[PDB]
Amino acid sequence: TLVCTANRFEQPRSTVLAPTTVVTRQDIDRWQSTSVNDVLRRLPGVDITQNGGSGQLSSIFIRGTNASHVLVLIDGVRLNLAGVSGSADLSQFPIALVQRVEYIRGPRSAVYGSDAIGGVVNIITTRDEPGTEISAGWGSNSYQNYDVSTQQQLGDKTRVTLLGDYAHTHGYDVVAYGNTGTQAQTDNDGFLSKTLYGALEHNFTDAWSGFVRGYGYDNRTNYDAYYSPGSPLLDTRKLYSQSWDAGLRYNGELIKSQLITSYSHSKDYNYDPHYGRYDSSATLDEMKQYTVQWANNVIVGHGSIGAGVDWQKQTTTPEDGYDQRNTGIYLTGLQQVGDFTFEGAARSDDNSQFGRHGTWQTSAGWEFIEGYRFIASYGTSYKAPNLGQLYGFYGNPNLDPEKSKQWEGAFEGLTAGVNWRISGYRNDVSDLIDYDDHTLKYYNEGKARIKGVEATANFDTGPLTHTVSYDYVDARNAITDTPLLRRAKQQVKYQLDWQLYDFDWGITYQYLGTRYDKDYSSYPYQTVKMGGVSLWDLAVAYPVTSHLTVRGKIANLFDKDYETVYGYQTAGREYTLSGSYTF
Ligand code: CNC
Ligand SMILES: CCCCCCCCOCCOCCOCCOCCO
Ligand SMILES: CCCCCCCCOCCOCCOCCOCCO
Ligand SMILES: CCCCCCCCOCCOCCOCCOCCO
Ligand SMILES: CCCCCCCCOCCOCCOCCOCCO
Ligand SMILES: CCCCCCCCOCCOCCOCCOCCO
Ligand SMILES: CCCCCCCCOCCOCCOCCOCCO
Ligand SMILES: *SCC1=CC(C)(C)N(O)C1(C)C
Ligand SMILES: [Ca+2]
Ligand SMILES: [Ca+2]
Ligand SMILES: [Ca+2]
Repeated sequence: TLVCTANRFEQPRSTVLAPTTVVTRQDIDRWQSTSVNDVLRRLPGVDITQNGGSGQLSSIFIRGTNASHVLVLIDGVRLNLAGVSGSADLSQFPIALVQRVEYIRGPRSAVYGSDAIGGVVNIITTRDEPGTEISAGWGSNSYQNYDVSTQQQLGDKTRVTLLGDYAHTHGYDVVAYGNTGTQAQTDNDGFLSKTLYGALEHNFTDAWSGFVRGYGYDNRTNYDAYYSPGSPLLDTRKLYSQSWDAGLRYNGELIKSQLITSYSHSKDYNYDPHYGRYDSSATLDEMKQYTVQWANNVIVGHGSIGAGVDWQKQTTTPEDGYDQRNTGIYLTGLQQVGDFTFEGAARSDDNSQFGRHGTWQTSAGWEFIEGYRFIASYGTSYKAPNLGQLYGFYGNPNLDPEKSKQWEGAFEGLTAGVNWRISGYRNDVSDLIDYDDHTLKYYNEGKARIKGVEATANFDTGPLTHTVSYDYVDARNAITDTPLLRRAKQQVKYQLDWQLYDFDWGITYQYLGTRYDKDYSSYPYQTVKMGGVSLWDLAVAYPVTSHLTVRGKIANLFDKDYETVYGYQTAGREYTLSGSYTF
């Protein structure tokens, strides 16, 4: 199966030495995932925490690295984060738009620049699947979904794609114990999300193609906050975002090329709805992001070489700060010689605040017996300082990037019908941007050491398909040697799939290991141990006719009460019932 996230161009997965996962739309439909979080949580090396349930902030820790230490791409282009903190909030990205996820673990700054430390998550929005679908669902806590979608030819050489989605839930009380001020707020904390999307693809020739693509979503999230009597309670968020992409591609026999241009704008309010949103006490974060990427790649020898140039501008609304520019130039290559595979990338970034930083990576693999291979890898990567850190209340505008070195060694194989891989990796992160008590100022100074193991396998027993991973992550502050907070030390993930009669069943197990968080209810904030838990889901689909599929899910089958952030209640048992008429 193909990926194009490792070097921006289509290559076979067996050719990508770094561990790699691909989720298709078929997978997402079977899982009946109603968020990206639920898709992602299921994959190797991914640890998701949430401050609530649907629509509330979630963070991703890939292989023990900080939330901001993952690169999240939407069709190849950095996800627009308005915030001034460094981390994506995937709660907000509508699942309705996800047609494929390519997820590559290990460093990749040497291709994409900043953030690609633990790995890269590329969420792709383009499906090739003609016809038109209507779909819907209902479920627990007044969850309700509606969706219409069409892909149709507009004559020779042109495709229009349109989609509209409404999702809605009333949720449950997230509680937010310790974060709630003088009182608690017992309300249900719900989520409303509406998406619209349209694209056009065109073939000028068999080799040349162009595209124009735009989409937007308008999201409201209730949450719970610090209450102080007679004082505004900011406990509602309205996030608006839009993205527009145009591009041109050449797909020659040997030569491949792409020029992609992009514009994102997000507006992100937070407010007390009693006299609010447009009122002093309401907060507003806003960013516009422009991107221009040109890449080339040519087949040579037994493998390939490519190069690109990458440009990005981020402007934010109201010194000092407000406008940032980055330019990167990189090289990639790949070669197969006998039973050996060699792979590499190197990049030089030039950023308007820190200037120049270079990164590089290299992998070798050896197929020492047919179907069995050893792989060694090394790579450096980096994260740019955020606007809060640079220009905030505690700002230091002369910050340098956070730096990572990673090493990784893997055995993969095919044995008795079972495809399996096991990897050990070490990731030394340094120059971490820390607040410094004695100087009231951020500074590059912290260190972290992550030591991890990833084990995967998939096989079939009869009509049953098994897909299983185990993650070990020892993430620590390397100076003090204490565990980093909010990261599960071990996870076990298991999906069991089968078809009997025309019923398509899916069972999902996950163990979430021991994790540590701060209790915010009493100052000085104590670190506490969260115990760890098993969770099950059960999913059914049935093709009622050739046009109509109907589906049911029970998420968290045993009604298991747990938290991934101390004090924030998770879902409990939920039912979902949905349908799709295709035609
Ligand atoms: C400390 C903190 C927290 N924050 Co702030 C607060 N007040 N926050 C901050 C600070 C983070 C910077 C820092 N690291 O010191 C600070 C002051 C910048 C901040 C800012 C904001 N925060 C905000 C809010 C509303 C919230 N924050 C919490 C996440 C609320 C947290 C409540 C809680 N979780 O207990 C919180 C108390 C602790 C997070 C933590 O300890 N992480 C530990 C770390 C190891 O885990 P982590 O997953 O990597 O956490 C990261 C994120 O929390 C990110 N971040 C923090 N807040 C947000 C909010 C958003 C929307 C996003 C995308 C990211 C963040 O920074 C953290 C570390 O880098 C929140 C859940 C508190 C609550 N229960 O009301 C709430 C989000 C509610 C929701 N589900 O939408 C702001 C919107 C405040 C405002 N109205 O302007 C604002 C938005 C930031 C953005 N980037 O968009
Ligand atoms: C053939 C020139 C293009 C190489 C691009 C990647 C450079 C990254 O540095 C790799 C250093 O690795 C040691 C040399 O042997 C393995 C590298 O693999 C080269 C990719 O074909
Ligand atoms: C395209 C290939 C890129 C390969 C880069 C690998 C080598 C990079 O050099 C080492 C990294 O650090 C740079 C400085 O090295 C010497 C430092 O010693 C003196 C410091 O006081
Ligand atoms: C065709 C594009 C070439 C891009 C190659 C980028 C090389 C990336 O750097 C690798 C090593 O980075 C660390 C050392 O760099 C510091 C700069 O040194 C120059 C001053 O002595
Ligand atoms: C890193 C894990 C160590 C891998 C050890 C495997 C080394 C030998 O590989 C397997 C050799 O194949 C034997 C399996 O049986 C052959 C089946 O042939 C049936 C058709 O006649
Ligand atoms: C080459 C296969 C890699 C998988 C090794 C798993 C078995 C581990 O046994 C050795 C003991 O490991 C010590 C601590 O484990 C975490 C270390 O991870 C590697 C980073 O240095
Ligand atoms: C897995 C270790 C032994 C050799 C590889 C077997 C292939 C792995 O596939 C199964 C992976 O799923 C479960 C593995 O659990 C054991 C991993 O423990 C190693 C911890 O250091
Ligand atoms: S996989 C790389 C990729 C994603 C998407 C944005 C759909 N693209 O146009 C490319 C092929 C660059
Ligand atoms: Ca309603
Ligand atoms: Ca509430
Ligand atoms: Ca609330």
